[PDB]
Amino acid sequence: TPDREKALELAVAQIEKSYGKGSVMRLGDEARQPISVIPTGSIALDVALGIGGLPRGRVIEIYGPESSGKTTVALHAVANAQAAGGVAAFIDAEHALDPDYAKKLGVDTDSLLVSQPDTGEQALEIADMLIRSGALDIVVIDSVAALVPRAELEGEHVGLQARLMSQALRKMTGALNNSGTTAIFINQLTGGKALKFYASVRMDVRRVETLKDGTNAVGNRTRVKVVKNKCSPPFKQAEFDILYGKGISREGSLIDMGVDQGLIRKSGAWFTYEGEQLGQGKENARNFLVENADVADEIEKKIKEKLGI
Repeated sequence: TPDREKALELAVAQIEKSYGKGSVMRLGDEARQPISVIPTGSIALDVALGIGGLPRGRVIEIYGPESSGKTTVALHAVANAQAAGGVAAFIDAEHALDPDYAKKLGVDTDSLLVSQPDTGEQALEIADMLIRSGALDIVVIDSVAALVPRAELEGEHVGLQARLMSQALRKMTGALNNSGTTAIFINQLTGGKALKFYASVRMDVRRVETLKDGTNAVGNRTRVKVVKNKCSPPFKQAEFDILYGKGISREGSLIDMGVDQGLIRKSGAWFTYEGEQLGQGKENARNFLVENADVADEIEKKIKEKLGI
């Protein structure tokens, strides 16, 4: 205990010095809070990430099944970066983006830079040129699986796409650090053998259950596990709602995280906050908070205050 803690503090410090902050952590540690982060669209996921959003100047990976919600998470990251006066790019080898959807989340599609590259090499090269500029706050790559190598597209051995990512990330990681630009790589469940080690954050995104709006499907309850996190204790998880053509119910995560923290009391079906009532049932409480932005923002302030940030 007494002479033990000294040697361990020493061991942690030289590790932290030799390989960087976050190279070792106790899981119960408080997160080291940066100046700015890119919020994810859900306070719950912002909390699970420790630092209140995605880190800047880092490689992020977001993976999961088709239509699992990972792209949605990415688009919110894009919206928030923009909302803070940032510029966004979207490298697209998938050709699946829906801008109407993007718009409804908050994305400023008109000023969103987009590139539909001919090859994997070109995709990553273009992304690099954008990053070296210094003008970018965020760049999304959709997707890892779709980054097909020139040689393969030209019909010419196997394992080359992996070699491609490894090379690309080596160069790119130093650029992102200098820039303060975050790179989100979307990935399916595939060339990310390199991405797994370069990424400062990895998120596993999945559908838990289909949200009911009477008889029709209004959305999906989404679950994200932060399986890797160099910026705060890893393995934390969060749930939030993604609603059809609307996105992540910000207000849903406020309530959920509200009752979690005891800032929102729950006497029966009635959600209460600070003496007043928000609504009977989740949807009324949710609806109340979109109609009343002021209180929703007040609840959001209180959660951030009561936690790291």
